[PDB]
Amino acid sequence: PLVVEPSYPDLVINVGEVTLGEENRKKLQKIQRDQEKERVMRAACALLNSGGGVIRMAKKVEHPVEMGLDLEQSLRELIQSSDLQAFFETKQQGRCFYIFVKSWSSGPFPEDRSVKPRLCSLSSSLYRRSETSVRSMDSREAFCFLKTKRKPDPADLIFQKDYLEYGEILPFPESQLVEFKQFSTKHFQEYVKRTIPEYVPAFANTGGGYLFIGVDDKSREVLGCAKENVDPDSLRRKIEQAIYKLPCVHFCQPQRPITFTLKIVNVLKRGELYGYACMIRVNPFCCAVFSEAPNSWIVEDKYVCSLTTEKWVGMMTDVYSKKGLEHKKELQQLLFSVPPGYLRYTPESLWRDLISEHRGLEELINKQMQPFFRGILIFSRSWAVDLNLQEKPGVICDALLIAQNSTPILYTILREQDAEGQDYCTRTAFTLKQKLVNMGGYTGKVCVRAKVLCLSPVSPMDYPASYSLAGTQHMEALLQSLVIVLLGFRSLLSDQLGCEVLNLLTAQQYEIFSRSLRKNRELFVHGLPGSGKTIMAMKIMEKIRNVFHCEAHRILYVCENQPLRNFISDRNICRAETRKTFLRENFEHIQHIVIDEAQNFRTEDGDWYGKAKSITRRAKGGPGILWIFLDYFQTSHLDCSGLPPLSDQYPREELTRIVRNADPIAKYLQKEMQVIRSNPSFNIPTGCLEVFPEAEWSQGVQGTLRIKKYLTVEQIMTCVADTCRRFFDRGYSPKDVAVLVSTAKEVEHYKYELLKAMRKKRVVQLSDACDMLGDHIVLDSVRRFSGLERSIVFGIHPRTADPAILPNVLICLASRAKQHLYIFPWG
Amino acid sequence: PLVVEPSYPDLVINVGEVTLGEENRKKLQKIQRDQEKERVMRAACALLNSGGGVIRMAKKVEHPVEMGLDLEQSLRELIQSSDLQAFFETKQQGRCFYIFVKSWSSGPFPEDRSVKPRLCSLSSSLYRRSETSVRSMDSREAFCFLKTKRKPDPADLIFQKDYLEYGEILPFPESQLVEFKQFSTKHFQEYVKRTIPEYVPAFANTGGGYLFIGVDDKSREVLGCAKENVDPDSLRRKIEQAIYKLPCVHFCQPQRPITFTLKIVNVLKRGELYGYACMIRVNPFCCAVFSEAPNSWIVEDKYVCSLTTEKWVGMMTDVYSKKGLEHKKELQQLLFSVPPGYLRYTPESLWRDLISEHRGLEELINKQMQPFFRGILIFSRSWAVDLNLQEKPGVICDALLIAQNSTPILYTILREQDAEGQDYCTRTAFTLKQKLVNMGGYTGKVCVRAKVLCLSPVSPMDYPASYSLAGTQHMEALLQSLVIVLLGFRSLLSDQLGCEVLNLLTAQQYEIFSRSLRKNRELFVHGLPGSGKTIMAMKIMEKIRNVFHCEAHRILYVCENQPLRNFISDRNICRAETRKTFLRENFEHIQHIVIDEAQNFRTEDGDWYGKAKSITRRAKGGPGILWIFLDYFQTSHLDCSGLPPLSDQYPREELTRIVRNADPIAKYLQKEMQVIRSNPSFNIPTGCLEVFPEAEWSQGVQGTLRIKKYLTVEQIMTCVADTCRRFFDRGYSPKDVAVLVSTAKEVEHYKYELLKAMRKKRVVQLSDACDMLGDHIVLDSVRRFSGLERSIVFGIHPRTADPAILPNVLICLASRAKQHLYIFPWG
RNA sequence: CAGGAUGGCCGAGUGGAAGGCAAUGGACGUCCGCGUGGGUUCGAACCCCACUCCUG
Ligand SMILES: [Mg+2]
Ligand SMILES: [Mg+2]
Ligand SMILES: [Mg+2]
Ligand SMILES: [Mg+2]
Ligand SMILES: [Mn+2]
Ligand SMILES: [Mn+2]
Ligand SMILES: [Mn+2]
Ligand SMILES: [Zn+2]
Ligand SMILES: [Zn+2]
Repeated sequence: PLVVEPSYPDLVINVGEVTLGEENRKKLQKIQRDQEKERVMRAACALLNSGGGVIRMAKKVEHPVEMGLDLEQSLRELIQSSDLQAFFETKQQGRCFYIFVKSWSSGPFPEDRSVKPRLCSLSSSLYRRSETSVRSMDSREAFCFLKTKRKPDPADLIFQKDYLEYGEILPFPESQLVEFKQFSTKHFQEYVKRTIPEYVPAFANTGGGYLFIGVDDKSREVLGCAKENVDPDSLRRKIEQAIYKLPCVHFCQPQRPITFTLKIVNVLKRGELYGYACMIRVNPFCCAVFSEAPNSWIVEDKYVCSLTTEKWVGMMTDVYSKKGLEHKKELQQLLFSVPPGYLRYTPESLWRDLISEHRGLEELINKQMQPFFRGILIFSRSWAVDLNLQEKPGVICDALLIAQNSTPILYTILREQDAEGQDYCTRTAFTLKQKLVNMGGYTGKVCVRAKVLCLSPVSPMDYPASYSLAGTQHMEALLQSLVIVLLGFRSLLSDQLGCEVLNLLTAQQYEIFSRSLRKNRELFVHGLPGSGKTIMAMKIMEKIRNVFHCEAHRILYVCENQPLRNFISDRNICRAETRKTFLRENFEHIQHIVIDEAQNFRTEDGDWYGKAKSITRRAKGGPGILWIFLDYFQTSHLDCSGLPPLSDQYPREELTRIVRNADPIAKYLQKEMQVIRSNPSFNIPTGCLEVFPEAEWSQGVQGTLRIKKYLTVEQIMTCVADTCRRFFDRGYSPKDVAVLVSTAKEVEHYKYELLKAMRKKRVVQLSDACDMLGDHIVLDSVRRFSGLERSIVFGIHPRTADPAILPNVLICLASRAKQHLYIFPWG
Repeated sequence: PLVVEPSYPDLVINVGEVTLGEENRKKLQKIQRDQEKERVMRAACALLNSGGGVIRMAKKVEHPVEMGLDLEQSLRELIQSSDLQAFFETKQQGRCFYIFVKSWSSGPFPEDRSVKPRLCSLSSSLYRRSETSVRSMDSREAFCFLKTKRKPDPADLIFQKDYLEYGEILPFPESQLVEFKQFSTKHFQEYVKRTIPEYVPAFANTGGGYLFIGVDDKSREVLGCAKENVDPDSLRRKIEQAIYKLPCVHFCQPQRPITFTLKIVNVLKRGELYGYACMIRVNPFCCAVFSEAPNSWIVEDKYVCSLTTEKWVGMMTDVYSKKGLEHKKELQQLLFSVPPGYLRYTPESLWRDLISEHRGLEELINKQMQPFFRGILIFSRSWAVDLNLQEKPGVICDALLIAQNSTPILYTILREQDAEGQDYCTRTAFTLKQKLVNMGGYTGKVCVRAKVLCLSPVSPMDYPASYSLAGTQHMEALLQSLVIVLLGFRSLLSDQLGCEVLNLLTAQQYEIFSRSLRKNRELFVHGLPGSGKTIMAMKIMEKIRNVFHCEAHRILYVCENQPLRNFISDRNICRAETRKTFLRENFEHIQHIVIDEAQNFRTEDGDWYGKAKSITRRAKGGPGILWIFLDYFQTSHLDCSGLPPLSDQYPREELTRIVRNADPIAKYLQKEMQVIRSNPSFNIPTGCLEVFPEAEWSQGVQGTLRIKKYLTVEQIMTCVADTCRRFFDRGYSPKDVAVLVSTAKEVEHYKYELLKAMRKKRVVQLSDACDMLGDHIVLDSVRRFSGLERSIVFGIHPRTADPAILPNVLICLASRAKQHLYIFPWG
């Protein structure tokens, strides 16, 4: 049998001894020739349907030899084309002959989903009557036939006769609906039995027809078979069993079997029984009928296995990150931008960390990368863990090289020499290549070379020249498949890609939203948790600058919280102030005013609404912009905020799409918002919670949500320290983490309790939410973090004095976390 | 040669006598067998490429015979599929055998446009190297190859030598880049000429390569050709001529010839010159190389012609309305709705006119239409003129029947029996079928039977049963194709379809516009001429009723003109009133107000805007809708309208897409808006007229725009009467016509002068603009007609006492015409 | 899982149209033709593939 060589970074199938050369194969006997051909074609079909690979075969001669015309032709029928160079390339070295196979189709959603078939096959076993002949459907024909089937006469006069006369001329020829057969006196039953499988499916698949056995083909005379040599009852029984053995596949209800009418009719000669003639009328079958199981092969686990009929039909009719597939080009240009003229190392933080920890690693990698002048080298603590494989102790780092004039190379750097290091690297490279094809949807010729390196002081297969990354197009396509592969797993680069995906969704929704600047002056933007409200605000003020040509000091931003102002101020897109400062100072030169988290404002200090109206309505070029963003789900107090009554907040814009949180956190917010809807506070307007998110909107960005309870403060704090340590070891920056507590009066306690448990994890620097830019974990209260967001969030003991306010705290917390959220409730 | 028979409503090719039956064709000489096969395949390819048809061949025997396996296989190769039934159906009677051919590709923009080639071919004459062999590309392979070409070794060490030793075993086999050929023993130069086209194109098309002539294909020995047999220089000249004779096609510049290296090297035997060996190195060619002209055929006018190389490549690499194709389904359901269980006559106006003008026509049609229990019978004065053919005097009407269980039939009615009637009907039916396929994109099997009838006192081909319209699906598909066919011609049904296309475009724009209802209470809608402002107003009243659940009488519509008021009132979607009635009567019961044509309002009677604000913002269910539709290009007076300043008209919506006028009228409006902008009115703010129509927007609906200047008033009115008569004869109801004069005072003068001529055309009654729903022509002034539309508009002497309004009056006139506009300016 | 098919008839021919009952397939010395259609080869009745019918 055929099995995959286990020690390679690719699917390598060894088919054994094969006779190569046209003359040598001709000198063979037909049996040996066809058996070797079937072995090679099984290997080729399996590799085509399993992501490509290599076929290895030993050849009996030492000098170069051509493949052979029959092998050539079988490959041509396999790919349904004369372009062998596109899918098959051959090398030979001494006694070994290699065929390198490319994948037939790549990815879960190929561009050709409804155009080209899912599988290559040796045969589809689907037959249809093609005029006066029965023909087999190739892969394309069977694909179209199944696609059609899955969508939601004079012969009958003879058929009605009870008996036939010997020598009776039938008036019709063989045609699209009729077939004649005559068989020997000795082997009639066996011939009928071997006839059924080839004609009954052909009639069934194409519109039915009549099959007459006992009629001469040339003279159309009825002859039958002598009574002494046929038992009509046995013949009918065998015919029915024969028809019903046929594998039928359905796409409909009811799923009835193949329908037909069968008649064994006496043939009378001069008024006496000469013999019997068999007559079959086959109705049009509602679905596809196979004569036998399709001859298609696939590599699963480690064996070349044939696809069953149902599995074949399923593939032929029918995490995978759809947003990654959509944005692959933007994501690749953001993260894996291929440089001109120099080799890039990514991610830089992890690279610097590694070369600091391990002396001489810089020199090792630099001496190893001398050949490659242009490309990208992608580092990781362990690509095996990145790809959901097991971790191997002793691995310093793994690097993936994607450079010009070279194949992809996956390096494994070892602190000390090890024999199993090569096996680990080979497994990682095989997984990476199989994912780049099957999951990343790469359609070119790809191979990943596994090369182990050691810091302390079976040959690799040589692929054709076409497998080298010729230039920018190939490098960019491979990196765009790597993006899709990474977005299906959890890792540092996967999370960076998720962040950029969230940014792209925010950009799309802002492009939709920003068209309201020409259509409104007063606008009340009602956003939902994680709807990008603040990003939309900032981008709108940039747009106001661009459109009205007014300078930044002439645009005012007003918010409730000092951390949020401080964040907004550094952008330099405005003058940014707090509600109290706005009420106090003078802003008569301001033309445009933008107000954020208005639901958190208060009426005690003054009429901020009226002040904003007075300032804006005075603008020379007509009234200025006055946009008031707010979110009632994120209310933080039980008093009126000075906003106008609900009915008076017009015109409006609703930001209902969650674009700033990963899928787990988004679903968490959607679940929790029902809790607020079930019991809104008395001060909240009656009908302002009727806003609902877009029904089918999803982000397709992976994240982490975890709730741990019954734990003491020490246990919470050690768990936070451990998680931060793991993230930083993997390569996450500290500025991706923020610790949010219930109230400021607990912030000073938790800061000390956190330095206590984090001094054991080798980072002793924190800060409040007023110094976001610093590379350090932010510890602050949930409320003071309003309008801010961090990739990793640790929510500690949500708490408030009044249950009337308690419901909104959990949402106001979870909305701050982009990807990873850890909550520690009381228990 | 092959010629299309002229007396049929379809493409019929008579290929003469052909031997049919496998047993009969096996008795022929191969030469005759192949010639008959070539004739039939030429006919089939021409019909496939020309929209389908019938192949007529006389058969030499009386009894039914199968087509033959060689013919079947050639057809299978032709369509690249075993599904012959999809395209070819055969019927035979007596000594005649017919093959009915379906079109391969249909329509100007097929759905498979980039998936399948447009042409079927007998041979593409494109070859490529496949490892050791040269294969010809079929239609699909050549299509993909041309697409790829269009989108923007040790053998060298043998080629480097200047001589070879007889019997030398070359150290490499035949491969993708190497071919070995021996010299023929009889005609060496002719053999070389024969072989160069076989192998040079294959190398050139894919990667080039080496062709060794004089090398044993099996032993790889060098043999050459004896010096006494060939002249090396003559051989070189002939080879160069053969290579440069190869057809080539380019998708690039420079368009360079085939680049190759040719070496004639001495073959030495024991040191003495034995003969010559020929080596050609073929560099890869930038584009496609043919061995000869492609073997593709098409019907040109009435000759079955072959496509040239460049013409074939042009077809393979690549009025046709687009909106008709887009909306075919809805347009068909609107006009050509196929009813259940009865036969429908359309258009009913024309049907009634015909049966009133002609006695017994009702009996003729009804007695001819007895068999057809369901379908649609589409009437016209002359389908020939509808299809841009020449009219025939004596034709009463033409009816196109599309019924269940029947092929399409085109009926031609004559008053008196005529010999040319059958020819006229046949030509019309042939044109209609060719249009349904090549222009309407029908992909099924279609035939239009031509039948001639008369009031006063060549057999048709019997098509297969698959050409009958089996039910709703086929009837709908054919009628949807007829919609696209009609939309490309000027006719009554074409104009009706254009009207419905404009309605669908306006529905799309309203779907975009209507979501603003949830987001605004006060809104100013600034529409451009022909932007559908009034239609938006009506539909938004409907949506206000729907979404606020208030009774229709609670919604108020206020306009400036009594005709518009009435045209809105009769629809019961709201209460409609004038400004002069609004400012006086009691409207406290009103909740919501929609104001239209606000730019024409006046302040002399009161503060209409203040009253509207007061009524709306006091409403019992909170502040109600107050939307003010206005259009400054359509200003009718130079005074203040009472609208709030431009700076205060917010929130603001703009309707910039012209969706109410055909393409010529729209272009006229767009051009006149430039004059308006050049000289704006003084009573209008500076900024409003800076709203510009969508630059890239087009309607895709045909119409008439004609300016008839220097006419006198009597000539103007005679022309108007004549044009009205032509329209009414063609089938337009009079209520599609509006006659607009400069001002209301000249209404009576122009009306008297109108009747003075119109009473000669057998229509007497006219209608006022206050009775738009009448079945009579509307004569009124441009100002009084604002807000109303009709298909045909006659503009008489557009002028104003103060020329400052002259720019506005032309647009106020043109915007009223949906499809046909006739302007009669002053001398 | 295999095998046959040759000229009017019987039949010899497996890579440079016998014979037997003056010719004795055909198109225009070239080419087609040995069941039909293709392929390889300088060269096919002869080698390879598909198909037709029948036979083990
Ligand atoms: Mg014989
Ligand atoms: Mg023999
Ligand atoms: Mg033959
Ligand atoms: Mg020959
Ligand atoms: Mn048959
Ligand atoms: Mn048969
Ligand atoms: Mn060769
Ligand atoms: Zn079924
Ligand atoms: Zn070119």
